[PDB]
Amino acid sequence: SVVLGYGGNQDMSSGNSSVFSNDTGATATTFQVNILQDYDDSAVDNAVINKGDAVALIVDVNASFAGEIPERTAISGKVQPEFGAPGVISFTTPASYTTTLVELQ
Amino acid sequence: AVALIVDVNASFAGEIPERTAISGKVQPEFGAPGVISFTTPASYTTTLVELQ
Amino acid sequence: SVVLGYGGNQDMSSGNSSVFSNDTGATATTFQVNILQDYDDSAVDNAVINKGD
Amino acid sequence: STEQVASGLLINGITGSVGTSDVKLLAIYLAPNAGSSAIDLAQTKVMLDYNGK
Repeated sequence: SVVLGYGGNQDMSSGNSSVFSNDTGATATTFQVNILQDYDDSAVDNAVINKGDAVALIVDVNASFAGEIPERTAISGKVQPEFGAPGVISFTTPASYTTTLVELQ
Repeated sequence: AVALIVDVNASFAGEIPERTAISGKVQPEFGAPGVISFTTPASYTTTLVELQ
Repeated sequence: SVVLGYGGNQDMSSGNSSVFSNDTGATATTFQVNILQDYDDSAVDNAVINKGD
Repeated sequence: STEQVASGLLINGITGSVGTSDVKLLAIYLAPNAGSSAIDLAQTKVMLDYNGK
């Protein structure tokens, strides 16, 4: 059972491409934050999401679980905010890996 | 009725050969997205090919 | 009534001949698998058949 | 909350251009669903997934 926290690295990639190719080297105990949409630039500094943003999270698995994640598994998890209601995770893995970028949910 | 044009050669740095399968989404601000699937044909014949 | 299972021997005979003359000596409780056509080599290892093999 | 369940976006046809060796331009047609209030094209973003990209 693994608890994470915020990591001191982010990006302002609103216009660029290749999500898996920029600033992914500050992992192994934290997650990383990317911004996809922000009109009134309220999330560029100090991480405040207003009504209508879009933010992606990147987590590394190999350097945080000390191993891998094989197929035919079932994993739950929660993303508890400070005071709201959590979103629940379920990504029961497919039985075959084909391409270099697989969908999970 | 609005059409969109995207260039592939100067955004993927390469090409898009046949017998592939690509997904994607066109998320609006607050609505529900439309899903893309354009699994390519096995032969290119004309200078303007249909995909979906 | 006979139930079989997968056997630990296969072949990549895509181009060769004489189906009844290569690697037929690991039988008697299992079956054996030969590959005749695979474009995107998704069945060469770990036995996954995609659309068209 | 009624505006979120009401609105939508409907894809109705995708064409592509070719002419050197391979496809390099995509054209996507588009039309709003018939309950949407006001779709604003200044803030709609397209994701694509191919070749580990």
